[PDB]
Amino acid sequence: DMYIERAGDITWEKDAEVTGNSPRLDVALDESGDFSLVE
Amino acid sequence: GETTDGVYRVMTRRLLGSTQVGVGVMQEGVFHTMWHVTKGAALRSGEGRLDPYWGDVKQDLVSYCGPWKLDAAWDGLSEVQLLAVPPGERAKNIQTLPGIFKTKDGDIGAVALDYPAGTSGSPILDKCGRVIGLYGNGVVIKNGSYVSAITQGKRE
Ligand SMILES: Cc1cn2ccc(C(=O)Nc3ccncc3C)cc2n1
Repeated sequence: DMYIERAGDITWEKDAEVTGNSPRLDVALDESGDFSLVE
Repeated sequence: GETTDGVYRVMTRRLLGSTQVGVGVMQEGVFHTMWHVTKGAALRSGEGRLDPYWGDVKQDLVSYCGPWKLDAAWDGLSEVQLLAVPPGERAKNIQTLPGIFKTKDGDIGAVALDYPAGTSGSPILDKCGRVIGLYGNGVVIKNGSYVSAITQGKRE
């Protein structure tokens, strides 16, 4: 049995840790909602 | 139950101790999460119950108490913030520039940040704090790292 607990407000926060690259990927979406890499 | 706008953890006691199965967004009295977090099960908020209202396994989204309310979209140009809520750790903003998932039915914004599975449903946002969609349904890349889609629903 599942329950929810508040974790924070939803807000843009100036000078967040800035990280992660921005890759362009060819993908397929199956009927079960699973993304997969096309090549 | 608690129906204050914000980001919430999604917990179960069905396994060892209390386990975070993921996260979701409370907005206009509707709870928004990914379908793979709850699998369409009802949720507890205090002694209040949240019933599923709308869901779609292919979009991997579900809404509680009402229709999907989150209609903001990535602008295709600007950086965004993952409001990551990881299991047993304090909510944290992480700023990134989305990648792109190229599909036959068109281009989806994507985020290259790896967090545990129990981070699934963490809200991606724009510079005005609007939820442009959720973290947690994506791909493992040639590296072995995780790339997540900006999964957004439709507002009617
Ligand atoms: C359609 C469907 C079923 N799913 C089940 C699990 C996950 C998942 O937790 N994936 C990750 C793996 C590694 N790092 C982060 C994440 C978010 C995603 C998913 N999508």
